[PDB]
Amino acid sequence: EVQLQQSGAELVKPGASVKLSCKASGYTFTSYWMHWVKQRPGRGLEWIGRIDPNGGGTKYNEKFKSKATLTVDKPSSTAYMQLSSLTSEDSAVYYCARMWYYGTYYFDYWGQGTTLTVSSAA
Amino acid sequence: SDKIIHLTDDSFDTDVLKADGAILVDFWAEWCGPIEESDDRRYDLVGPCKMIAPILDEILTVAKLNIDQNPGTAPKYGIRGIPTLLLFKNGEVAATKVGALSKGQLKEFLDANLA
Amino acid sequence: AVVTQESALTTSPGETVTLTCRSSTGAVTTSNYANWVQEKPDHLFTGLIGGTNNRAPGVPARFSGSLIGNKAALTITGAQTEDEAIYFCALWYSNHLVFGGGTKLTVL
Repeated sequence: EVQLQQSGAELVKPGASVKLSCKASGYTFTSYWMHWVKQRPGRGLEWIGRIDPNGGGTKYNEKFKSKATLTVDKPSSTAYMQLSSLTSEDSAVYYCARMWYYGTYYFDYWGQGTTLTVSSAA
Repeated sequence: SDKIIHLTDDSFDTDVLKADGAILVDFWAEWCGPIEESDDRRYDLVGPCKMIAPILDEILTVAKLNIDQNPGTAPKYGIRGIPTLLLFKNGEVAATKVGALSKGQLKEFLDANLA
Repeated sequence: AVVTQESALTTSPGETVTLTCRSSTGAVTTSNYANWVQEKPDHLFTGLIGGTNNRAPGVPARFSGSLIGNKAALTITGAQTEDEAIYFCALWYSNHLVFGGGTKLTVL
């Protein structure tokens, strides 16, 4: 029943910004953390940050502190992540994972991902 | 173990609130970890249970509550999940610490708050 | 820090394989809270282990977490054909997560 569905395949210009969503359903949104990961071909995975939807507390990777901005919306249960000053390096499938933090730290439910392509208008 | 002060709902203003300097509150319930709202998703298996409190106390005072036998205390402070370490400084709250941690990390949290 | 894993291992149905997860800083401890994500074909991610040994709800019991020497591990006792997937790990340092390169497990 627990499901994480993110926005569709985007196409954005370099220098602009983009907001990727992550609808959470089948559970209480404010009872679980919500990470964000970056998957590029031949690079594996890369942690961007996490967010506690209760209070809006955030922690970031040092590489992604000026890049990402994690926020939440409790009514719609939608987690967010705003990538700013987009480059060709930001072209990646971004997922949103769920984490149980109570007593221990483990992942469980992941999303299908959202293919972002930073292409310039010729 | 002998430094642990078991509390009640009405005995919260006497024990922890009015005190000398620093006072902590380990919100355990023997389901070490598990959440509140939907008491449907919880876990008794896990083994990170941290009884480390009988050790860092020996290294201020720390109290101890159980929300299955005291469902009046936790709702007042908006404790949406356990174990939450609420720090009572001068009958108020300085900082909170959610999601269990080792002895080296519980020192990191305290030592950035007492002195 | 740089988390390291094996590039690719090979096993068969019924066999017992063991993956590892080294850390460059030193040894992997209980403080690192070793995680283990699984990536089945067509980008199907799901968390198996976390906090060195604690499984997620619904995860098969054969996936067990331990600490063999100076690295975290993931032992699959009785490997199934569906287990054919890339097993990443993830260690915590100062409240920041570091993923590894991943281990392409191939089941014959």
